[PDB]
Amino acid sequence: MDLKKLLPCGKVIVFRKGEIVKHQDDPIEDVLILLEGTLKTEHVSENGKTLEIDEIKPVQIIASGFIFSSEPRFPVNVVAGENSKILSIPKEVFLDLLMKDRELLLFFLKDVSEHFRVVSEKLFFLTTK
Amino acid sequence: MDLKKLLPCGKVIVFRKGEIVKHQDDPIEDVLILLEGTLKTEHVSENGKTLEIDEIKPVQIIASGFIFSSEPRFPVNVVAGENSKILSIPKEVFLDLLMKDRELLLFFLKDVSEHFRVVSEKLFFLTTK
Repeated sequence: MDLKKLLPCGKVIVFRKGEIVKHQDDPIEDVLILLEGTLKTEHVSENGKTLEIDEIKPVQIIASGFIFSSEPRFPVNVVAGENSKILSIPKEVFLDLLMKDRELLLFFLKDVSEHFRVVSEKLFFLTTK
Repeated sequence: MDLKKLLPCGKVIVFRKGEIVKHQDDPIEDVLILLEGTLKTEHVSENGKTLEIDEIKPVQIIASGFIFSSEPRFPVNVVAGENSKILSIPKEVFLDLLMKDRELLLFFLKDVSEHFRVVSEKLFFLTTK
């Protein structure tokens, strides 16, 4: 699956190094795909204290497992680690694309399931001594 | 969404109280939906020692977030808590249904995302002191 084929479906947004793409708790309205550059994900704690969680390299959907929840929200700050560009597709349009392209649907469901499996296994290892 | 509308799409399988529906590590081949009864999910530890995790009441997809991973596998034993009946739909057919019915697609993506959000938030609370 080459996600750059979806370029016609959305707008392009660019960020300078150190700019915030989304804040923790911001609503997820569009599906965001990192086209080029590097992002950092960082969790904000009760005291303002930030902890970096991961990096995102291209080409990937951001916070894929959170897009379609009830009251969908970014769980972390998303910050540009370097000059970056993102594709932003409206949720309703992204659904239409899923319905028309099996390879995309499969890719997306695979992305969400792999992220789920990873968090689930980690959670079991930390709670079953 | 009324999942019983998918009855024509699959076979029905019944289990007596105490029977095992799937073992931990069994491949996920069909999408399983609990129609009636009650299931128990139990994690099996290195020593044979079992711990119950949850109950499943009807009508729900079983292990929804695991269906579409690479090398998909049931993460827990699934056991009948009482006489139960399940609908079993072939994965390829379930994909076809998703592509043709928006309300189903949305329901499914919502189910997987809500389960993800819950495990993610639990994992953060246990690792960010």
